[PDB]
Amino acid sequence: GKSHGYRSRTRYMFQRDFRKHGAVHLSTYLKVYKVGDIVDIKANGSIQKGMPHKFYQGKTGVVYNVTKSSVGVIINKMVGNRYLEKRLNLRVEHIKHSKCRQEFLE
Amino acid sequence: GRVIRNQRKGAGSIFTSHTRLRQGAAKLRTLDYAERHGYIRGIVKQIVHDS
Amino acid sequence: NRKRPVPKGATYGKPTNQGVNELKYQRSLRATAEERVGRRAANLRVLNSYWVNQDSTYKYFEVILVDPQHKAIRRDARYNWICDPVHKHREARGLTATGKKSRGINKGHKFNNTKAGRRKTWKRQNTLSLWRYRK
Amino acid sequence: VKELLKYSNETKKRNFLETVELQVGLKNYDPQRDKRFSGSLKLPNCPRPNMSICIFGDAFDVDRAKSCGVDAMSVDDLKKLNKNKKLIKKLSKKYNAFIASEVLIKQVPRLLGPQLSKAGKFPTPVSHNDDLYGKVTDVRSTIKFQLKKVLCLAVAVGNVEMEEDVLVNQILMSVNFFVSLLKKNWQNVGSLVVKSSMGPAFRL
Amino acid sequence: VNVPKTRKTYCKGKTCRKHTQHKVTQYKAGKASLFAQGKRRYDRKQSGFGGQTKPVFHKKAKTTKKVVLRLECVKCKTRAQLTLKRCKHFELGGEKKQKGQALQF
RNA sequence: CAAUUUU
RNA sequence: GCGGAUUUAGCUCAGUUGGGAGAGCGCCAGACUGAAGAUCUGGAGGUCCUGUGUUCGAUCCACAGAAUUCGCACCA
RNA sequence: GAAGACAUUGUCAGGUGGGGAGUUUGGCUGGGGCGGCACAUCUGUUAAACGAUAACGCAGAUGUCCUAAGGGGGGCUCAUGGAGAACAGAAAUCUCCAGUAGAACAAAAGGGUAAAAGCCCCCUUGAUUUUGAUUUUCAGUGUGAAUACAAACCAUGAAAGU
RNA sequence: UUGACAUUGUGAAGAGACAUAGAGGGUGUAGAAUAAGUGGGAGCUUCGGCGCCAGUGAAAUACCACUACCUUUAUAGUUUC
RNA sequence: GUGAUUUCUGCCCAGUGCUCUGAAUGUCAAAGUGAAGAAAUUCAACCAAGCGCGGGUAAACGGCGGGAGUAACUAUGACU
Ligand SMILES: [Zn+2]
Repeated sequence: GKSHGYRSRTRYMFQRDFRKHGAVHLSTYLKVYKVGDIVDIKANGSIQKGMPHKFYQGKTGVVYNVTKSSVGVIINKMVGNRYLEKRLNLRVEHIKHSKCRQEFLE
Repeated sequence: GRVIRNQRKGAGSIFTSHTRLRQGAAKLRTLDYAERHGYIRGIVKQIVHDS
Repeated sequence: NRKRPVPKGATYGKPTNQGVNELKYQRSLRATAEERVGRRAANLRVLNSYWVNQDSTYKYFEVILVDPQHKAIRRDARYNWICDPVHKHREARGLTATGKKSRGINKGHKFNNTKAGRRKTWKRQNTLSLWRYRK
Repeated sequence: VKELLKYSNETKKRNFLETVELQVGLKNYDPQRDKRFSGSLKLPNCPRPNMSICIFGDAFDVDRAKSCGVDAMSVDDLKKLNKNKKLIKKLSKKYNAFIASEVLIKQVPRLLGPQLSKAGKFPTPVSHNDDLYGKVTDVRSTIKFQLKKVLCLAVAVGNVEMEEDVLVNQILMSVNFFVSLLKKNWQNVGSLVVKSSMGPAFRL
Repeated sequence: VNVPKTRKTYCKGKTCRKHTQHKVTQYKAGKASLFAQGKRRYDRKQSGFGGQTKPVFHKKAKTTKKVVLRLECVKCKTRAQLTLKRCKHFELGGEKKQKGQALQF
């Protein structure tokens, strides 16, 4: 048989990046996500409840709706010849704001 | 398969009994009145070989 | 019940027709008491027939039948369709009393596929008509 | 029906010869099996009383024993420890109360042979204490049934007339029906016979 | 797997529409079948010759079959279902397993 | 009715 | 799937109010004979497949389960 | 003469029936057959630092199990090592100190966890109901599986929440 | 091969079976008796015997109201071999 | 079925097949009887043959293996 599981061949991406153990730093729960903002994705193996997939790692997208601890984002993914605007759904810990639109903002 | 050789027998095809030298039916007289109320006197003529 | 001839019970076909001993012979048991009269009384004409008795294995019928060429029947106009040679052996092609129900002909919604003779109303609808000015 | 006027009009009057108290009993016919499914159960409603002569082994010591004095027979206390082991063997009705909800410690030694044990087959600590005074002296079957059927009570007093045995008979009719399935036979009660002590045999 | 009775949960209902008692049971198929359309469209094809029209089944592979427990309300007395997943041995009674005292090899 | 051995 | 059948100290018959775990065969001891043998008795073993009811109490009357076959069918 | 309403004859029903008929007898395969399942899945690696990827490559696993081993709340420190106390020893229970996880978390491997997600108590059934969206496999089909809601009903906690 | 039905008509005897009546008896203890029933009772009776408020046994003990289980039996009604 | 004569045809009936004038309900067709209901219909009992059970059967199909201990030194095992 062959490995095509939901988090196969991704041993090294969900380690919590050693000497950085413990729980989540509590600046991540005092920060706003309004619709139209631009964010990245970086998965943490602290909470096993709402990871992004193996693929959607280090990629940038706009948010489109929010709920009590949830942010849905838009990522372009390809199948051979086209792009498709995926519409994911994430727990808010795995998201940093993408620090790229300050040097265009400011 | 084929019909085995105790099935092709019972058709009268070639297995008919050879019937050239059989002199006649080896069987005796039926009941006349002269048989169950007395006697009638026979006389042997010859003894033969029924083949 | 009729069983088909089939030497030593062999069918030689797909197993739906493989069974032998309980076919039914779609014509009536009265209409085969009319052919073997009709094919020895060849000069007569049979008007109709009926039932009389049933023992263990026989089912007697008593066929009434008409002389067509008799001189009282060629005149005396109540029966001048029998001399008309369209009714020559009107039992063997099935147009007697059981020739008009075992052939299947009655009016109605439940006498449909045999309403005017099956083979005409088979080859009249799964033919396809093609006009000059095709529609 | 078992009487319109059939065989219970005249055979009740010339047996006024034994002046002893006459109540003709009753059984019926319902087959069952070696289980204990729906036999001598289903406490019925009989409005005519018994005017019984038995004893009541009461367990109630609140000063509403004023009410137990006029509605019952024998008023005891909770010193049941050593006497009542093999003493009562002829006991019809008992009624106890809410103080004895756990003081069944010394009645289960004696209630094994006469078999009116304080399990779910003889529930004497009854909550509501106003319906359980007048009717409840009347005989109606509350017992564990032996192997196939026990369905019993006395029909009526031979002295007391037939004023209500045409309508309470109609709720004498409804006993065994509405809990078991139709494994019960139909027309359980059939030909009715009357013999208290003096009556002859008659089959309807 | 050990399951209890009494299963206090959401009745479907129209009376309560609220969490009430449900004393569970477990059902088999009941009566199998008779005169139900896809059984007597099937006896039409069996009758006669040919034999064994529609496919009989020989390749069995499973061992456990999906124990399904049907609920039963006690106020409106309706009957809803739920399915537990596959298990080989299934009871419906006691032995609330206390913690690791009684080992005794 | 049935009974084996004693360098 | 579905209806019956049997599970007993190691093994086989036991065992039917329900009061009774017994016999035989396996280890150990006593007897018997002048002794060896064979033969006799005794020592002990048992959850009567289990659980619940049944009942004064059950192998015995049941229901459920575990195992062993007998049969009987067969639209995913 | 026999025999007699039994046989025979016909219809229907069961049993026997390779005598006879019709058919089928997989696939992947360093020829084919045998062996095996690489025929659905899952874990780490070969995989060439986004993703995708092969061989009868590598080392393993699955067709279960769970009234709690689920859910919540409260409360405790683990494996080991040093040191001690009658029987007590290489291994028994009680106590002190060190103790970043070297233990445990049903079941293979990998990730993850410390006033826990480990262990000990208390209470419970959200292991409900109505249909939708979304991610992985994808042709961006389905099934399997999972994430976040809304409308209701509730469990726990002091509530926030869960 | 086996059964059912026609084919197919007229008889006697035997034997069951089935219900309908009726019938007698019936285990470990005690109570007062070879104790298989019930809800109950305390008396009709030539007895004042048996009961009971008396013992004791799983049981209450004369009576079935209705049968549990029998055939062991008797007759006609249902048929069957 | 073996293949003149001579001389022999050992043991095994548990499997398979055949047979049997054995006994029970253990299963077992349609039809027929009975109960319910208003009926179509459901349920129950009787349930023939054959299976099953027990026996017979090898000039019927066939089969003929193992393991311990024991004989004066070993060895082997007449013996159980
Ligand atoms: Zn409800």
